[PDB]
Amino acid sequence: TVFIYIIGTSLPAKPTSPAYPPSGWSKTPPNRTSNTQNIYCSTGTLDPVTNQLVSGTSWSDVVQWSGTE
Amino acid sequence: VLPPRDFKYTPTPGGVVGAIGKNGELSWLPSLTNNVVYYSIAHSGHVNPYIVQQLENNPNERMIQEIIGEPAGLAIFELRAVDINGRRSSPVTLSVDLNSAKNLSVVSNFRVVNTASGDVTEFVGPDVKLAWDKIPEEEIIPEIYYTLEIYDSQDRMLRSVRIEDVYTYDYLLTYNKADFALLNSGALGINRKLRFRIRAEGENGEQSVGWATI
Amino acid sequence: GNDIPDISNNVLPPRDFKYTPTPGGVVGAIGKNGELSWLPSLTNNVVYYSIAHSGHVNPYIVQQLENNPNERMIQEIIGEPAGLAIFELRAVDINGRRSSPVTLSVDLNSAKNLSVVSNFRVVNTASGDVTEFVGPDVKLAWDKIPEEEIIPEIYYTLEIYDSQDRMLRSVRIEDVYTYDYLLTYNKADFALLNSGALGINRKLRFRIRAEGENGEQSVGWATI
Amino acid sequence: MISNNAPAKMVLNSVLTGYTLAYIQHSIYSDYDVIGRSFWLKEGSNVTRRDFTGIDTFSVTINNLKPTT
Repeated sequence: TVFIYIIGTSLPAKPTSPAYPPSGWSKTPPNRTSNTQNIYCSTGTLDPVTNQLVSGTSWSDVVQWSGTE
Repeated sequence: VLPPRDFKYTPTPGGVVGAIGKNGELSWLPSLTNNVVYYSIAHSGHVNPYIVQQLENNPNERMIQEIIGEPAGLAIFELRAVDINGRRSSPVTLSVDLNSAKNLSVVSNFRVVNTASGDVTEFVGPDVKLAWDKIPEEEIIPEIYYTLEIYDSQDRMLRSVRIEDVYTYDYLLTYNKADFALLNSGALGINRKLRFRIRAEGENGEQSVGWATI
Repeated sequence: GNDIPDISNNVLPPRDFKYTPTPGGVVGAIGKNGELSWLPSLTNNVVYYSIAHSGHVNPYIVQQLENNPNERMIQEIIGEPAGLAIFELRAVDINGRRSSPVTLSVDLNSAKNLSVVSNFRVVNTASGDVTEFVGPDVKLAWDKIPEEEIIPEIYYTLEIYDSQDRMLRSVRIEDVYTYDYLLTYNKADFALLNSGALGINRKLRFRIRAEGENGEQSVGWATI
Repeated sequence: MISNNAPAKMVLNSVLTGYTLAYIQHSIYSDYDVIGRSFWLKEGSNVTRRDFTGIDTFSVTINNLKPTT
């Protein structure tokens, strides 16, 4: 899975909770105000049975979403 | 009072009076009735009519009055005279369109930052980023602003946004849906084909010529 | 040391500014010129509507107290001299903002008083996109012009253009309310004539206007 | 406003080769007016045109091809 998940003014810190919807973190690219920007994370492999990140393989480095990934 | 004659308006292509935009000029011939003291002209959209007193030499040479600073567009000029007893000529009308006070240079470039590399004229991101160069000869005019209009595939305007002191507009998806799809059809929707036109407008009747798009 | 930037939104001008003329035979001394219509501005908080006039310095004003989107409004003019006329309509905000001008110039004459062709639509337009027509050819239909009964004959003149403004397929049509621009009529006739080769043309523009059998034509051409 | 649109040029995702039959994976059409898909093979000396009715599937099977060509 790869989700784009912030209407953010500044670069955030990568999620720590291994849940496909992270801690209060959206699952789809939301709408933004002009000042804010979009940041995604190349989420590690997802486990459909548990619907969360498999043991290990934490979230990738958060990078501002420019155009398309 | 017999109405004044030759009430005609001749545009001035390049006009400046004290470093401000000058539109054309409007001229007329003095009324043949004697004792006329001044010729009053009524200008649409203006509280104060323009009054120019005649002169002892007017009986021969027609007088002229200049109009400066008005924006490009239609003007209705009404000319009538007076008598020392207050008697007034029948008004004389002249409905014409006026050029901009200072024809401004078109926008140098006008493009979308978020454009697909595979092909031109395709924005990939949800929000359209619109940018353009600062107009030249900006230092000549103190205060300037641009008017941007957005059109649909089937030619219905969506918003007219006035931008001042910034040359990088940030179109948003939330705008396009909420403020536009509903307002144009009353139902939730998204417009995929877009259209943009921008003009550079000064204040004292200064307007660019030819629009600008991408 | 510099102006602070700001973002401002203007007043959306009213749409469908259409001069609807009345061809009624009126006395010579005073002739009731037909009225004009313009759909209410989309943006709310519009209070009235100031239209400039050629013969009047002061502008006619119509006040929109209610809120009836998609519902037309009418302003009529009477007694104006016959001749060229230019109209400029602008919407006005409750706070005081004025909208962009909407211009429409129509020449006034008793015989020139004929309405534009109505219901000018492309029937075979694709479901998803109005600006797309699925069919191999273009089938075009339009409503019958009103007040065509009094006039013995009216033939609509249809102008066709391309991506560039090129005159082609000017058709003299009488008593027909539907025209089909066949593929053979499209590529065989004028694609070769203009481009100099068989290559087809895809982008198109259409323009129809009613014409008098003896009198002049309608107020204006009809939009696609 | 009215206009016509040519079908978007497709991309041949992949081709699997058989010494008599050819399997090709291609993108999907995106235009309403699309009626059919066509192909233009090249033997290297003579150009052969092949088209298949229907656009239901993303794959095609070109038959009657010269082996070792």
